[PDB]
Amino acid sequence: MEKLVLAGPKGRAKELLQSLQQAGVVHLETLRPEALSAYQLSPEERAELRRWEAVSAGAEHTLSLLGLEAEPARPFPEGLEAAEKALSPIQAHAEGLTRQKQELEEELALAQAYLEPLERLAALAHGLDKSPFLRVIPFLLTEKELPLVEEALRKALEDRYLLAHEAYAGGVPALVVVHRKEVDQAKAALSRAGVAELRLPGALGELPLSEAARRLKERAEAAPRELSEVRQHLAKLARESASTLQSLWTRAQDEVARLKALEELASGRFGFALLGYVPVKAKPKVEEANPPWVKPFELLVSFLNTPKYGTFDPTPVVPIFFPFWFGMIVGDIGYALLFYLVGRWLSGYVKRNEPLVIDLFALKLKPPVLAKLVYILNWMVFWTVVWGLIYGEFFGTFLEHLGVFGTPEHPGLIPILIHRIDTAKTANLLILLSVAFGVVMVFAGLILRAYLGLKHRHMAHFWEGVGYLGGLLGILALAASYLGNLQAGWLSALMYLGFGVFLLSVVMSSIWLMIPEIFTQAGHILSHIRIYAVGAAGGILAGLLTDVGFAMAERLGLIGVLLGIVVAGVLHLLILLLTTLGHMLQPIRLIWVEFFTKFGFYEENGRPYRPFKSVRETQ
Amino acid sequence: GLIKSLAEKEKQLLERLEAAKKEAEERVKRAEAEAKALLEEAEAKAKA
Amino acid sequence: KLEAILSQEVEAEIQALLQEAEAKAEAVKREAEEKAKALLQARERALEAQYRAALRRAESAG
Repeated sequence: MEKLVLAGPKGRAKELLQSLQQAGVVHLETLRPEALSAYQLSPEERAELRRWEAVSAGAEHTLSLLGLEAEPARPFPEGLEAAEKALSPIQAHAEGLTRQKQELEEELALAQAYLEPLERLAALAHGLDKSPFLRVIPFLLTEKELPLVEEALRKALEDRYLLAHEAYAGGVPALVVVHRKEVDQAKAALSRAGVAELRLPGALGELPLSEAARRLKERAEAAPRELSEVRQHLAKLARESASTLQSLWTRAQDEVARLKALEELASGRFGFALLGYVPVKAKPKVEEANPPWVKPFELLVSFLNTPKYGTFDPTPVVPIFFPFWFGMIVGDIGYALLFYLVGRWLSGYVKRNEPLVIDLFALKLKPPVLAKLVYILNWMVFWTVVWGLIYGEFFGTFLEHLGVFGTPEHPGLIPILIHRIDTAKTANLLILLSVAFGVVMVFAGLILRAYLGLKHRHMAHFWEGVGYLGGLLGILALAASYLGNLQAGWLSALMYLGFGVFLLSVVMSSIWLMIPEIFTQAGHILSHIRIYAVGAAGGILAGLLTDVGFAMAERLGLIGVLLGIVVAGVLHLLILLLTTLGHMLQPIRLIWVEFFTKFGFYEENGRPYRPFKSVRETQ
Repeated sequence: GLIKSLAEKEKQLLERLEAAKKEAEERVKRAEAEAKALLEEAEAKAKA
Repeated sequence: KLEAILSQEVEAEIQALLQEAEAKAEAVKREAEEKAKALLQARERALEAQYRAALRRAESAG
């Protein structure tokens, strides 16, 4: 049989063992870390690992040069010998092509800059730059500097110096021509003004001007043609063999990871460890073992199966999000109506963007792999837009009517004149309807919170978690005495007094050394109420901006207003989007009050495992 | 957890290694005794 | 499972070794037989010479 080595954590010893036991692997026996010692890699093993890193790196190097890097999930099993022989010709060829290319590009950059001055300068003293009798010194002057330089030279060098200049479109390249042995004096004069000698890089700088000028003119013409070719040969090599490198990269990487695995396991850096045996047949088999609701749930099953604390499933989160999330969309005239269209561009395809190619083949701004992952997300968006179109007629219950309100289904001048969601009675009930769901979520998090300390068997969490839920009851009690006054809520004016005893009476049994801090527990209660209220009311506000964007905001309303309002409407669209996206972050802002405060959830101030925001990114 | 696994291979591995030392020693001793005795006869014969 | 069997994969490498050194404990003995033997070929010829010499002397004396 094949020997196989296993690791896991101490906490899941039994759950890991049961799963492995089932999977294919048989003869599972535990091993403590002292047993794992002395099975650290021999020097030969470390040399294979070093070499596997070179191949990994070496591909990253070749593949980056050649063009773009792409990491596939497709390796190609090969030897040490096979992988290194593959890599050596292409890296060599490509290294060589990129070097030419850099030299070609630097030469162009200098030649493009300095051809016109050197031409001018060479011309001025033509055939007198290679004479020993006369000395030439080139230098650049701006219009501003030219008088100062001339004065300085003239006093220094009398009237037996020659200052000539010729233009080039902007300043003047100037040449001063002086006798041999009058060089020091000539220089000294330039140095006092702050002007210094122009010399180019390499052989050209050192060559007579006439040679330097002829050659620069030649390099500017030649380089762009040769650059084109080198870039072409390099493109072909990527095109044909970018895959070869990518497949070496993946394979090489798998071997590096395997040998690293054995060095870690060997130093007794995994707490629960197993040894077992699999026949050759069993070896694959071990590795082997309404859409809105079902679809995200089947991917979440992978997190059902790995618990980490006294926590329960992270799955209650998704159906709390959905009603509240759909009800941020409530327009029906140029808000939800426009947004319908948006859905199709993410769940179909567009080419009206540049960084985004065709979505149907998985090509977006986001990385090509990430884009294939967020298909599910894009669907979950599509389901949100759809349901929002329905809750846009729910809103139009409170608008449209031919007798209850003073605005028809569609007036014949312009659709929508004045909104009729400005009735006082109508706004309050839609806010109070919304509040009721926030309350349901307060009970559900703290009831699980208690069950958490019961099955994690820390009484200090149980006791604190039970007590805080008493305060909700007081909070609601007190509200009723003010929402109904004494006409209603005189059925909770006496229970409230005792509701207050419950908040503190269980919490004190754990003692606790910050009694004030209970104020902040009451803060969390309050938020679920305010956020659901903001979710309705701020949602409704979204619609009331659309008054002046695709509704009467010109004349008294008339036929012309229909096609006149669209001036302001388009300008209004980007403004509208930004504030309504702000509301859609409320579901997650709500979730995190409870989730990261260990209300039947994994998190509690830090600790591995993602925020649900990132989970839902892909699901 | 199970100390049984790692104990019972260690003390079977220790025996395998001791048994390697055994037949290495019980051989080198012999080879020298044989060579000692061959040449003894080659002294016994040479003088005779 | 391999546990007791785990030990037979070593006892097979460390049996390869012990046979390679019983393939040297044979080579050593070969060379030592070819040595012991050659010390008596020299013994044979030198005595033969001293017996050829002793009878030749005793003839010239006679």
